[PDB]
Amino acid sequence: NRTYIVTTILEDPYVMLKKNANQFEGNDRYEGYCVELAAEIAKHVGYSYRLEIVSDGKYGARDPDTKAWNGMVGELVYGRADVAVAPLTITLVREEVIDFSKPFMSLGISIMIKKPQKSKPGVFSFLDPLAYEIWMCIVFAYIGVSVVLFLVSRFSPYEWNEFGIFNSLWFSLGAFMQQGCDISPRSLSGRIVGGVWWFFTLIIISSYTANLAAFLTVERMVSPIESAEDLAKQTEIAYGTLEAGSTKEFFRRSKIAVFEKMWTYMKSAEPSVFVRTTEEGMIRVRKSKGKYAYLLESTMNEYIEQRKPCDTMKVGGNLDSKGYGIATPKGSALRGPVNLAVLKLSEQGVLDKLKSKWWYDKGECGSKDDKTSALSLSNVAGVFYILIGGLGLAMLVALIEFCYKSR
Amino acid sequence: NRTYIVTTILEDPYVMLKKNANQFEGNDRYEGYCVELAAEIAKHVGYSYRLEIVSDGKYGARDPDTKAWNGMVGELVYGRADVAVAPLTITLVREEVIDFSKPFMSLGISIMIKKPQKSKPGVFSFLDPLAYEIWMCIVFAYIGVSVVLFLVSRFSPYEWNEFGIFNSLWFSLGAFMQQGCDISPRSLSGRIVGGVWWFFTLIIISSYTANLAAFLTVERMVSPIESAEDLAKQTEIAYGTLEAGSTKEFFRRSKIAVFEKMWTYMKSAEPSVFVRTTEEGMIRVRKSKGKYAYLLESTMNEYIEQRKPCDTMKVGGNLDSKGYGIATPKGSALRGPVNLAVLKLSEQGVLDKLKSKWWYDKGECGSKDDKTSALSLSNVAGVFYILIGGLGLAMLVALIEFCYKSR
Amino acid sequence: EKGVQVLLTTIGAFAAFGLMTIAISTDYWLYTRALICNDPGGLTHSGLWRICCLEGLKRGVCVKINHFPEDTDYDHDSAEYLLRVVRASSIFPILSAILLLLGGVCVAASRVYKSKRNIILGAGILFVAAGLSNIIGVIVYISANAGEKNHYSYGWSFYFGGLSFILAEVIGVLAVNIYIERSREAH
Amino acid sequence: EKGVQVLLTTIGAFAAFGLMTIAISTDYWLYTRALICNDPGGLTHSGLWRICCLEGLKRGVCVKINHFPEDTDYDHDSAEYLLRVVRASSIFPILSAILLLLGGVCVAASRVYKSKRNIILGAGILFVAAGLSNIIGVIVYISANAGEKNHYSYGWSFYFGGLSFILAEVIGVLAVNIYIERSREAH
Amino acid sequence: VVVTTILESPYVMMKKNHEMLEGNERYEGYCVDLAAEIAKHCGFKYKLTIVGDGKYGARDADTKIWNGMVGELVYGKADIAIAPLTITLVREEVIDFSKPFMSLGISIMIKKPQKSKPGVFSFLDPLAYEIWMCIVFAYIGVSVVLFLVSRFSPYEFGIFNSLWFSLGAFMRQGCDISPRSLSGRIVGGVWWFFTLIIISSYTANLAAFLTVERMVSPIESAEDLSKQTEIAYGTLDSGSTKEFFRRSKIAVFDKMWTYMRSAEPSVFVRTTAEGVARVRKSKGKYAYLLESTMNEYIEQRKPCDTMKVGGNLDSKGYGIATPKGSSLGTPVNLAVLKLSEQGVLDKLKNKWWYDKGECGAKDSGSKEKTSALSLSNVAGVFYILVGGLGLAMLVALIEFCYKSR
Amino acid sequence: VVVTTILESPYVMMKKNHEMLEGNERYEGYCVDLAAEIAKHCGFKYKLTIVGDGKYGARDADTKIWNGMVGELVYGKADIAIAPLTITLVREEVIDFSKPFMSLGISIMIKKPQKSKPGVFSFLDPLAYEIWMCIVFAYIGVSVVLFLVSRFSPYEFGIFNSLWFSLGAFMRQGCDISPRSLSGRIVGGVWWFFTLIIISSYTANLAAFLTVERMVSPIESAEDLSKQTEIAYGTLDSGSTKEFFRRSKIAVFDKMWTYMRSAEPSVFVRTTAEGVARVRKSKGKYAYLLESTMNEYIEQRKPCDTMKVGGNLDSKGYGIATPKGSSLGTPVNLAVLKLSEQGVLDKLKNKWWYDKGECGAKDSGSKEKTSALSLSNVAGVFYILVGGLGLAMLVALIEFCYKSR
Ligand SMILES: O=c1[nH]c2cc(C(F)(F)F)c(N3CCOCC3)cc2n(CP(=O)(O)O)c1=O
Ligand SMILES: CCCCCCCCCCCCCCCC(=O)O
Repeated sequence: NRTYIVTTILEDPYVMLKKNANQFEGNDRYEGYCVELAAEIAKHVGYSYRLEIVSDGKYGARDPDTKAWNGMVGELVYGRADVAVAPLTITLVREEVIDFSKPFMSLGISIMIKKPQKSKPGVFSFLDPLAYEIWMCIVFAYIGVSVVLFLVSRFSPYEWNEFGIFNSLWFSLGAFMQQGCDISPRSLSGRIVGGVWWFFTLIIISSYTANLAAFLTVERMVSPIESAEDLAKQTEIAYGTLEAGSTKEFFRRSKIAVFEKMWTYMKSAEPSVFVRTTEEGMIRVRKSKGKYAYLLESTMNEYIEQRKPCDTMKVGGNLDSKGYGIATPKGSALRGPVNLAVLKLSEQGVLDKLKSKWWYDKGECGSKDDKTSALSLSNVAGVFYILIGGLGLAMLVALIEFCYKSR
Repeated sequence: NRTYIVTTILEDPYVMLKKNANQFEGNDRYEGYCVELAAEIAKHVGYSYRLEIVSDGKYGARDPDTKAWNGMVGELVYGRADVAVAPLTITLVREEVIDFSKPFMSLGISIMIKKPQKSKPGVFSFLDPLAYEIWMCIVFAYIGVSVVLFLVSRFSPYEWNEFGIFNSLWFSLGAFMQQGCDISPRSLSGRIVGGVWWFFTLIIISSYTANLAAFLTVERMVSPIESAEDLAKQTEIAYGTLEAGSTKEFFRRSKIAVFEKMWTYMKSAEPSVFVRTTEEGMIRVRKSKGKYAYLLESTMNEYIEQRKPCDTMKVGGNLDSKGYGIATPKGSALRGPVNLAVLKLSEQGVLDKLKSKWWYDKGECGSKDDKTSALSLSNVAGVFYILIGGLGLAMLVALIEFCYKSR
Repeated sequence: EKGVQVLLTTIGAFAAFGLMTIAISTDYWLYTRALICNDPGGLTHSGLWRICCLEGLKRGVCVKINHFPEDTDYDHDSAEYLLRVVRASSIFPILSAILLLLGGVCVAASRVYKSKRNIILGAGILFVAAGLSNIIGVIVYISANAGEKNHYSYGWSFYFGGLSFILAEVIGVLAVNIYIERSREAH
Repeated sequence: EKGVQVLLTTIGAFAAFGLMTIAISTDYWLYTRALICNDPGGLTHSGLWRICCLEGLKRGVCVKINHFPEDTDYDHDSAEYLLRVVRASSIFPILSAILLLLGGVCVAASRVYKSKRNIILGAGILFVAAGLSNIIGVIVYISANAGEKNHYSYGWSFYFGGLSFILAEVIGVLAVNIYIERSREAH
Repeated sequence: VVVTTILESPYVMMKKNHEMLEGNERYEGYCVDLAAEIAKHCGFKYKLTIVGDGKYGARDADTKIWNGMVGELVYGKADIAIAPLTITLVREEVIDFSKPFMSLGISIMIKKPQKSKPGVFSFLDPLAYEIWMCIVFAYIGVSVVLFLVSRFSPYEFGIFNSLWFSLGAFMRQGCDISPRSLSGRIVGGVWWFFTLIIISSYTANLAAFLTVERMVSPIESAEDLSKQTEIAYGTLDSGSTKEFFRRSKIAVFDKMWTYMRSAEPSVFVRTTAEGVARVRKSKGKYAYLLESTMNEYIEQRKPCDTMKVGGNLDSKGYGIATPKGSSLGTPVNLAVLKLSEQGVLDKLKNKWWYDKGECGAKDSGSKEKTSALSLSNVAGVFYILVGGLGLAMLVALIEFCYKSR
Repeated sequence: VVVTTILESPYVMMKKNHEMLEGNERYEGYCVDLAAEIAKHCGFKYKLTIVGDGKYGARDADTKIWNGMVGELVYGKADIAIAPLTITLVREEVIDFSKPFMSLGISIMIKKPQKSKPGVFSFLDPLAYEIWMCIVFAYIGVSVVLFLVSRFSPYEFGIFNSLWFSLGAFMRQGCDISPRSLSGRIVGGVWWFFTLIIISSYTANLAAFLTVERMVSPIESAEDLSKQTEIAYGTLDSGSTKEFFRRSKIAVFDKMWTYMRSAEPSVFVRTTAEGVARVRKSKGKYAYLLESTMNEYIEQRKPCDTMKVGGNLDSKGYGIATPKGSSLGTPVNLAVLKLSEQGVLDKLKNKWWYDKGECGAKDSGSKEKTSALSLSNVAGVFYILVGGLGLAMLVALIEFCYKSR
């Protein structure tokens, strides 16, 4: 027959001050997952609740010497608050001094990486297999071959042939494309020139095809980590963690081989992969362009993935399994009713609906959602543009040839 | 001031009966690594030795209930023999009851696989990228295209052209090889035929080149195990072990992850990878054609690799480290001198010389000893043979054409 | 000679027709292990219509092939249903045989009505079309045998069909050349 | 016109020679980071003979290139020693300039001794050979710059050499055509 | 103390050699080891007691009575339960659960993708269809431009011969005529370069396709799965999954329920083995909805041709139960958290799911000896060829008849 | 008891923070953990003690005194020595060693192979030189056969034009004339098939080369290193390795000693760091000879540009020492044997060498993003082209001058 004081913490989306904070006061000033969850819990239990924030602004913990509980756990143990509706992890030490409910969320450690963006292949990417030096030297060698052919085919007075400079250019160009023309050299000198040019073109074009094949084959065998083991084995990618937190606890006290190896690499690194705050890790992932992987709670990873900017993705399954729960003091009367309400809401789908609402519906990205490896028009666009430009230039040159011949 | 009884066991090359067993008696009837080592030890210590064999024909071991030592260890403990010059492994239990010397050989568990033979690529292996069905259907489609071209180019009376059946065959053949001929169709029907044939040839030849590239690229990325971890990760290769022996002891009592996994796979398999005897394992490796890997003592693996047949190879380093030693009873006077002699021989290189002699110099294979991936004349021999045969057939047909026209 | 050319054309037409009928109705196209007769299976010489296993107590027992051992959209599932329908019907080998028969009929009728020369042209067209139908038929047959390292081999009905194709093309060439000679003579 | 053709040939020869000499003696062929001037290195415009860094207190300081920062068989180690020797000597660009000069001399001397027409042919041959030497020179230069992701770029001496090649080939064509006209006239 | 339990692999399975020397080791599994470990901390003696019925607890409407291991606990026959019993409200109102020792949910099982039989016209795969259409458009345009240039500004090249020249250029066959004018030669040169690049690209990407195989799952979630209808949806005839879909108000699962009710024949199965079999034989046209633990277990079972996709559509937990008021409840509740923090539960999960995996790692073998191309790979081009030959014959006869009159 | 040791990583090395709470934790290493384990087994207290004279135990000829850890043990300063002390005859005549806790030997260190700079005429690599010569022979033969056939059985094809036709066929360029007779057409068709196969093979194997890197070590043993002379040897100027080569009777090591003595400049180095640096500098022209454990340690340390090759040339062991008549030798021997049987020494070896490894595993990375081909890859064909152009010019001038006479 009284109002119950519900402690809480400020952590998006669980609880966060509303935009019109000044207009509203008390419970109506806050919005989030846990305020609505507390509303539903109160309705199922039929108790009136006044919401409050933890002064320490932090989750429970015991000072080593003082042996004093801080945060929400301290508020509960010392009688300050009756209930704690918040992302309070279930742990052995806490469960001893407070009564947890059954989990309303299941989570774990998860991997956060720079999002693989839709790369633009690049106009004139069809030249990538060969360096621009090769292409330009090809052009200049073409000019030289044409000139030498014209010379060795026309200088001798006894012939004055069909191998003028223009037709020499045409023959050389057709030779490079492996498309013969109406004329072939008949002299030994012209035939030597043609032979060396032919050999050159054969080697060059086979090299182009082969290196393009290599490019595409290598792009076709690239596999993202998709897991911790893939992350662990490779050393190219640096994977960090918050310096202080249960994640470091998990990695230090981990008997499993891969997590022990991850700790070995994290402690033995320079610059320190670890970061002071989670915002630091997120910005570092975004800036480092795939060189950084951040290990953190799955829920925050999902929320961030749904926030603007949309340049971050969660990979793999959760490494470990934990759970958040509603906590009350030992000997309280609300423990059983609260646990039953949590289970009721879980079965009814209320919690899933709230998760979707506050993680996805409110999501700036707002997008839950074609690997083929077939070449697209973007891969070969430059050659189409060259074709169109050449056709236009040909029309223009025909127009010039027509204006010329006016007499 | 007496002869010392030296116990021993029969195990190649350590000790083995000489070919002329009947002619010789005493110490002279045996030959091997350990008889000469015993000779050298006696010379360095200056004691006369009578060589004998262990009746049990087995190495030391303790019966669980009886608590009786068997084999050479029993001989030493009970006073039957004074010294034990043999491949007697140094172990904790044995070292308690007998005095081992410093090792004269270092060994360990090692891998034994079917030797990678110098495969003959195969004459007419240049057709492998395409099935014989494709080749033969190509031939028949060539005939059909030639006939249809001749028809659609010559049936109309208004033309009676240059597209006879022989020239149609020639045009089609040149089209397939992407080598034009002196004639091209001028009608719509002939040009339709030529176009479809051209498309066919383009696709087919690109497919041949591409699949050959795939073949060679895949043959170029194949890596043999070269280690236990490579052996462990893959499951294609079945790797066994002797059912009874220190190898099974090592794999069962192994805290290391990879050896525990190896035991898990060995126990959980059907048919049982394990074998009763080592000859069984060797023959199984030889027959199974790379499907079997046998784990055994390094020394036996090296000896087998040097015996005829030469179809077996050792890969990787030794998994664990052990040592053979010369053993004497507790409180014996020969312990110190024997240990000093063993070390003297090791520094002088006597033991290495004996190892080389009895493992390699006597080796039937007798061969201690070029990866390029470049194509060899064996890879493209069939096309050269076709060339030579075609030239011969051409000379023969010219001869026929000459005999014809006699009038 | 014109007469011997026509004789060769007719003989080749009849030989090709006989070879193709024999190939269709002999059941020795393929040799393989099936498991329809007693893991790897039992040796059996399949055919175009029925499969006959030659190992075990079911020796000389020829059981019909079904061509539909799975579930697919009968109306229009995909190209595989059409392929299996064409393979089951075997309309292309039968069409080749029919066209060869008609070509032979036309060639024989050319002896009478000797004034008309387009008969030989029709015969050549029929022979060439028969060859094309044969090619489609063999491509369908080979494609439809693909399950998805079992050794297999081909028998003498297969190679009889191949001979039929070759002779059909040969006699088509001969008929076209005959028509050309006739037309030139009338000029 | 013959006169203007000869004038263009001579002007082009002199322009190509000037461009090539300037390219050889300017030190703006390559822009890159070297670390010879203050990990990645300091911006510097290298050349054909000396390298000049433009960052730090060593501004405007041009230090000679060595072309031998390792140990190799001086007599005959491998093709790399020959490549580095050719790159250091730069005999091919110099040869192109020399041949262009000789071709211009021959063209000018053709005005006198106008009876002799093989002078223009020799000039054209010299121009074409000069172009070929230029091509070899640039290939050597580019190959010898390969260390074994450092951004680099080319300057105006490089492109001056390219212009020299183009003009040399052009004037070779003109000289050959002039010789052809002369020979035809005498016929 | 006696620990109730149920027979369900890998939680309980008869020991390999239980027939001889059964002792207490006649039963082995994940939950047996878990019971041992927790009773270690609790400090009690435990003897396994599989309830005679194989049913997980449930309550009868008319009788209002509890049957199963829950009945064993509530009625005093048993002192503790260790079997995988999901935490739900109705069972919690009568007994006290512990904190979950594994968390799970509903998941999708699909047949592992395999190399499908190549289709006719798979020779076009290395290039996208838009490239092919643009190639055709470029052929038409280049032929037309060459024709116009040759007619307006001549120096032979009609539209027919222009098309022939362009086609021969694209197929690397040359031609009997080549342009003589600068404009026509520009057209020819750019066309030649285009053909070179395009054909090299085709060959290169075909090599890529043929040297590394890359199989992609048709479905990677439940949304994508629900949108399409080519694949059918399976749920056991009676279970918590089916009831979850029945009661669900989330849009996607409402759609899934609508589909499953309407779809014919019955997508439901009477047993899990039936669902896995339907998945394994339906050649990738069946997707079974089940629990994540069973799916993961099966993924390492022979013939090893099925896999789990996506995440989990619900959240559930397995919790070791005790009868209400027992002294064991608190110690076991603390024990589960102790094991979770230490890593014992993870160790057992790996032990009974991944270790003893009849399968291997994510890739036991890769880059297998590539197979020779088969006629089925290039049959479409044969069909195209023969059709073109027939069309040529028909066109020739048509011209013959028209020119006769 | 005080355990003598010595400073040589990774066996003894100063702790990350040794000034703070130095205690017994100022030192860390493999030997430290080993001493802990064997003191636990022997039930004794141990306090570490570095040796005053760094030199490993040795005995001066004139003085006849032992200087080092051996001196510490024999003269009562210390009871036991847990350090990488090699077992030797002279060193055992005064102290009692244990059974080896690691076995090692002389081994070869080489610079890690890396992509070498492409050489001119590397465009010929995909095909063996024998194929190229047979191609030339086939060109000559086919041209000659075509000439003979055309001359003897004409239906244009002289030797010159026959060679031109064959060359144009091999380059996929076509010719201005084609054979008209059956024999010439047989020759042409077979040559065409040959060219098709050969050029497809060249392109395919080049794609293979450029897709996957496959580096091969120049040497894989001492014998291979013994026969050739291109690579230079190397040992510490004073040590057991140099003596082993000096006193050896095995032929291979006798040859090695001959080379090492004769070769100028001196191959010997003063320190092992000097040897590793010289290996890292010579870009694959230096091979160092050292103890296997140090070689592996270095191979697993950055910059990670060295490897061990081949098997160990000798056999040696490291053993815990103890003075004659003491009481610790007998228990420590059984201790090391027990640790070896259990797997402890293997665990520590893996944990100090492989784990704690700055470098990666054997397959650290693969499938490197392929690079565009560079002019240096195809420069030889440019040189060939320019040389052919010059030769053509020279030939033309020669003809012109000849006709001028
Ligand atoms: O007992 C001995 N133990 C030794 C141990 C090591 C190491 F194992 F690294 F600790 C080393 N070297 C130090 C670095 O360069 C290579 C090896 C030398 C040792 N020596 C001198 P050696 O007589 O020349 O062998 C001894 O005498
Ligand atoms: C990249 C080089 C291409 C440049 C093409 C430009 C066209 C030049 C054509 C010049 C022809 C003039 C001479 C006609 C024939 C002759 O007199 O010998």
